Amino acid sequence: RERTVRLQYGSRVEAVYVLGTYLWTDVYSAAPAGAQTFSLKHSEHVWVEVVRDGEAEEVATNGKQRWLLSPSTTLRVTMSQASTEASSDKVTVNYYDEEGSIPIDQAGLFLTAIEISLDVDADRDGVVEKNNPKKASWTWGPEGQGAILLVNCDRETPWLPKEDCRDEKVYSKEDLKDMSQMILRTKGPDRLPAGYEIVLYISMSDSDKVGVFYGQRYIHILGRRKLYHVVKYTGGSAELLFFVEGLCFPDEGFSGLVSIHVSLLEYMAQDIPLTPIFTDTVIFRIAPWIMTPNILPPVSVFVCCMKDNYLFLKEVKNLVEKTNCELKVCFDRWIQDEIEFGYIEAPHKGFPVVLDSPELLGPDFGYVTSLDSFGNLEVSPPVTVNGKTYPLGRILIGSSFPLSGGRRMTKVVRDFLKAQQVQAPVELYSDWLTVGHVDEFMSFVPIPGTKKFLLLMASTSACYKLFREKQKDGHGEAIMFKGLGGMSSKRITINKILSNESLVQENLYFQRCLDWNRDILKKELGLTEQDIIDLPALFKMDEDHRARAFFPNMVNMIVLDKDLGIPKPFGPQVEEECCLEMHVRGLLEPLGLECTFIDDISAYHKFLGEVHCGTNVRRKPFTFKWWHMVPSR
Amino acid sequence: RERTVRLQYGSRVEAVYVLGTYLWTDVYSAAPAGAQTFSLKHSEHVWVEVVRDGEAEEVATNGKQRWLLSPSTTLRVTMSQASTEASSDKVTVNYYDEEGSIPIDQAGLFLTAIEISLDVDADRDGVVEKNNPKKASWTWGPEGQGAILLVNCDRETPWLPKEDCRDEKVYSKEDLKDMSQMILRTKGPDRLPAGYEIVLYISMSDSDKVGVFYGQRYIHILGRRKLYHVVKYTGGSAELLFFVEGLCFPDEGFSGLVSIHVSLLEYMAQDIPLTPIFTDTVIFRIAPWIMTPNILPPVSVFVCCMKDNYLFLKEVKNLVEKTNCELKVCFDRWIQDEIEFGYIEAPHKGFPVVLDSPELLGPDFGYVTSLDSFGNLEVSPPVTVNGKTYPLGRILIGSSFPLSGGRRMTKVVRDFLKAQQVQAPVELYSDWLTVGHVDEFMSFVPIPGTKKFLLLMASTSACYKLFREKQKDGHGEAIMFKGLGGMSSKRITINKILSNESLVQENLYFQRCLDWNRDILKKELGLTEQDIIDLPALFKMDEDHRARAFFPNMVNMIVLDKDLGIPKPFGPQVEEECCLEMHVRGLLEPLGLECTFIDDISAYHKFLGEVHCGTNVRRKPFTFKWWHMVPSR
Ligand SMILES: CNC(=O)[C@H]1CCCN1Cc1ccc2nc(-c3cccc(Oc4ccc(Cl)cc4)c3)n([C@@H](CC(=O)Nc3cc(NS(C)(=O)=O)ccc3C)c3ccccc3Br)c2c1
Ligand SMILES: CNC(=O)[C@H]1CCCN1Cc1ccc2nc(-c3cccc(Oc4ccc(Cl)cc4)c3)n([C@@H](CC(=O)Nc3cc(NS(C)(=O)=O)ccc3C)c3ccccc3Br)c2c1
Ligand SMILES: [Ca+2]
Ligand SMILES: [Ca+2]
Ligand SMILES: [Ca+2]
Ligand SMILES: [Ca+2]
Ligand SMILES: [Ca+2]
Ligand SMILES: [Ca+2]
Ligand SMILES: [Ca+2]
Ligand SMILES: [Ca+2]
Repeated sequence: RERTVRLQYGSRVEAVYVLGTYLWTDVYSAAPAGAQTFSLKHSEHVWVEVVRDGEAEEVATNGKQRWLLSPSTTLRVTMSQASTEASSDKVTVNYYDEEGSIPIDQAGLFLTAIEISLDVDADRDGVVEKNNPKKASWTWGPEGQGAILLVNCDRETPWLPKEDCRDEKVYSKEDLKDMSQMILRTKGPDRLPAGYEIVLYISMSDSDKVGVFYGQRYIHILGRRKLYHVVKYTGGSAELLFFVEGLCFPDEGFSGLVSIHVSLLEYMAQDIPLTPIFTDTVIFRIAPWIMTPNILPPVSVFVCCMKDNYLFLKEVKNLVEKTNCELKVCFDRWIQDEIEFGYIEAPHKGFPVVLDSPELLGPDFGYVTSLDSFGNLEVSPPVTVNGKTYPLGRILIGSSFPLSGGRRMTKVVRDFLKAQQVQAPVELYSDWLTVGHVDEFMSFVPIPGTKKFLLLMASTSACYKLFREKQKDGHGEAIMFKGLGGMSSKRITINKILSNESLVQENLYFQRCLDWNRDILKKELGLTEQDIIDLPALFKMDEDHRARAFFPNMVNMIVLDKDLGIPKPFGPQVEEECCLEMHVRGLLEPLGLECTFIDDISAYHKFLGEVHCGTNVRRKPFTFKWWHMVPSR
Repeated sequence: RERTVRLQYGSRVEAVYVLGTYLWTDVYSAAPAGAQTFSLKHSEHVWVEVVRDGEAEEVATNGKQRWLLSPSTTLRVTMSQASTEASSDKVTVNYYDEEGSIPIDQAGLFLTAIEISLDVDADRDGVVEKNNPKKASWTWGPEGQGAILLVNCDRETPWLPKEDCRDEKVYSKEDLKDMSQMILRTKGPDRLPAGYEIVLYISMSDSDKVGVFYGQRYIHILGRRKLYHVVKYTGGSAELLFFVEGLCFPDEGFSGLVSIHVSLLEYMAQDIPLTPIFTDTVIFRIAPWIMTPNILPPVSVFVCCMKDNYLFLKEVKNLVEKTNCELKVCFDRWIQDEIEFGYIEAPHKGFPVVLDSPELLGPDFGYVTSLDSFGNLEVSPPVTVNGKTYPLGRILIGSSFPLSGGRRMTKVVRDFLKAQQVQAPVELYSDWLTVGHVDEFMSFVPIPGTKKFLLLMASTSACYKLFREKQKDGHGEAIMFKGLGGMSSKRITINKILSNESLVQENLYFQRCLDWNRDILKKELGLTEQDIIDLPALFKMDEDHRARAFFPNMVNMIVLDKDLGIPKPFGPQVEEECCLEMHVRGLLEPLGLECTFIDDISAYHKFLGEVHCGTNVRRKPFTFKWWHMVPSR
């Protein structure tokens, strides 16, 4: 950075010189009228060149060479080390008239060199390097650089009703581990020369996105209602350590990028602005919320149910015991239908984070008309789609209107997840279902011993085929819902189901809804028919023309690596086994998937299309780092 | 695009097949219970493959081969030509039980193939090609593709008080030349089969950004308050021609990209949504506003002044006569200080466009608390800055606060121009000046016979040097403002100017303001001191501590290739010439620039820091096409 510093007619000019800049210096303007030539002297730590018409010549400390005064003959002044208390950094210019060789006048430039650098961890290795050249930009990918900030959305103090970033306070030293370090490194004399100060500042727009903290306590200096802070200079070689927290995830109208600036200001006069003679900038990107697909290793299984749902608890406990997961119980289905589990990550730092569509908030566990909802989401395993790799998978958003226009719509979740960028979301149509959730009709499971995964789809046509076979085999009087005494009076048999013509038509329409979704999934996830297994399902149309489950949706399962917790369907009994259970085992068991049917409904004596329990699984994060992605521009 | 179309248990399914898709067809679900094998027949224009476990075999029209019924044995159905009135496109599946070789049941798929394509000029050559593969995206650069839309901001009808895009009407055929063509191309039978319709739609967000128009008149079908339109199918090979207009320039919160969609819908039942069985999308980018630098050829010079400013008119007329420009006169300085001239361009189409900070609006001439203003702008010639090329130059925005934070600020012009992208704007500090305009302290001029350009900067230090020389030479009693009788009583001489110590200090501060700007210009435009010429200027500090011109700012000139219209400074007369005029000629004339001093102030008898005339120049556009740029992401 070349900076203009002119000498002043017959006078001395004092200036601070910031390392990594250099000066071009007018000597012509300060020359007395009549002067024809100049000479110069300079101290040892100042490099001076005479520059005529772009041609530079280095000049000695203590010569007596003279040059013609000309508008286009200037000086270039460079320093590489900071001034100390013992420094006499100066350039002095003598001016001569035609006749004599004694100087008629002198003009001086007295310099104090300082180093000033606002440093962040732009190379993403967890330590704050010195003046990364790329610290003022943010680039994606393995060769990308740019510092990363977490949203401080967990809670260090159960005293507080809110998450940590909701205030302008830091109570615990532990909190600083969620924050990113930013260091203002300076080198120079004991004091700044008279008339200078150093300020740190942010934009008003960024003031609800960041907080900056500096006895030995925690002072809030920038953020909500604080855009400008005067810094106290320490002389010699000094480091001022700041902690930065993110307050806000990327969203519609917020890219995730925030900036912090330092400037060295020069006082001119009262009533006149200070002159910003040097500025340095750092950029942070706020880490996105990332959802965890079913192929990632399970750590904890969270379950909600009523206290006397004993079979459910027993069978879930049992399922989880076949794994190394822990079970957490809360005493209908909010843990699944209100809430999604994901995580955030920065270099050597990260924690699980819950998104709520209006608890678990503590240390290292954070919290956060629409046609979509945070409780109506699924996420694929990593996929490659027509050459493009999606290493964190893609999110599926269940929507009442997954099209691009034709009506007024608010899609708050689509907007939020699109802003996260890294799981490039895809909308699906879920509002043909009474309950309205994508997890009632699709799931993903690993193929054990691979590598690969399957999409599981609910299928009415698979159910009809199965029931028609059983009827043909002589089992038409097989009874459904055995052991649900509240259903017994309906005496629902295969024959009764298959005779109901209206039900056939309803389920043909629902199969159209499933297949429309299937086609989007195959295109947007890069799947073939070889990647899909259809599980038998059956619905009844409600008065709003939506699909109510006729029996429990088996696709809405708990996936714990090779172990599957599948809702018990209470299907027609053939040879004293559920034909639906036997059918599903026949589909999944050959792949090495282990099926456990979990009875969530017996405690209620009947099934009316709703289940009254929920589950969610906290999983280990991807090993792939989000910042190594290159998202679409 | 693979699409799911299942056969229906023992029944016939009728479907529309859209060219560029293909079907995968379940035959297993439609099989009667007990059936073990199937065969198939198909018509000549349908390709059918049997696919087992991902392995496809092409099947004859009229064989008798049988395959085991299996969930994982399906059909793949492909067509490449549209159906006509004579077409019998069908696949029929026969099912057999173990024993007999007579079919026990049949299921049929009856197909109508159509072509449907929403086409735009994505290859940017001005003709609408057939189904450009890239039409649903927009990419920058010489190898970029994506259709371009102009803001229809000119006026075809002087009857109308507003510009054309301000309504949902098109009055003149001439208007359609400002619009982009979009063609819905179809091929198929006389009618769509029963239960289908074609719709065009946009988002609510895009409804104030676009209008779409289809007797032989102009019907508004999409745009403000119109998000959805049912299209009337014409059979055979048909083209439906639409005209699209842009309503809005890119801005804060609008990228410039808009989408239009077509879908083929299938009717299912009353009270149930239609199924979108096919969708096609096109993208437009709205062309940015581009400002014209002083190196571009002048076409028209617009001047405002009072009717009796005869010398001004005479001297401007004279200046323009040395060129081939036309002169347009309007009877203080709104043509310069309220208004900026630029242009918009699409393939084989474009016109000049004026931006107003609250007339010329007619055919092929369009119209459009803040710390910035559209009347406070300059633009560089094309520059290369640290390797990055800026082929349309960069805009300089004069600001009262050109820093990135520390206070609440609205910067409407910065936001708007940033959104245009292609002239990557740079903020300068202009509010140290009473009038507050960047054109009072900087200009750009071509070096004739090149190639190259110079930055011209106002300089107080150049003025002081000149006056001190003249005083030394014995001309201290030289009088300023000769011929301005309203100034005569002040008897302002060089000696009087140079004796005023307060004035020296004021102008030293103003030189600091100039140099701060100089340093930004050099860094952001890639300039050295070799590219800059300093013109003498002098200010007096007003009561708000701002700089009022002491004599006319010569830098604020009319640039007509090699001819410069420079404000007459009314400087001290030495040997009966203005020493300021002689000095400026000495700087510029050696470069082949021709200087004409234009007296704008004599008619007022005095100078108090304001000039009461304005000029603006409409120039030819860059030959470089904006869409060949690659802007920073
Ligand atoms: C006024 N408020 C405050 O200073 C702080 C304190 C509480 C919170 N405030 C934030 C606050 C609020 C409003 C501000 N406006 C400016 C400003 C104005 C014009 C230009 C300008 O940039 C340039 C100036 C020169 C050149 Cl060549 C190019 C650019 C900045 N600043 C300045 C600071 C400042 O000059 N203060 C000030 C002090 C005295 N008085 S004095 C000289 O005696 O100190 C009298 C007048 C003023 C305006 C600023 C901001 C961010 C980063 C660097 C700066 Br240099 C504001 C700061
Ligand atoms: C209702 N308003 C209107 O149609 C038009 C007319 C004036 C302006 N309106 C715009 C308007 C307003 C609201 C709309 N809501 C939808 C909609 C709803 C649910 C899903 C859905 O997408 C899918 C449906 C199925 C699958 Cl698998 C996957 C996705 C779309 N659409 C549909 C059209 C539609 O289905 N209309 C309709 C007609 C009857 N009645 S009927 C069947 O007798 O025609 C009864 C109910 C409805 C909802 C739409 C929009 C854009 C592009 C394609 C479509 Br397919 C609306 C259109
Ligand atoms: Ca580091
Ligand atoms: Ca906090
Ligand atoms: Ca915390
Ligand atoms: Ca923490
Ligand atoms: Ca074309
Ligand atoms: Ca119009
Ligand atoms: Ca028009
Ligand atoms: Ca026009």
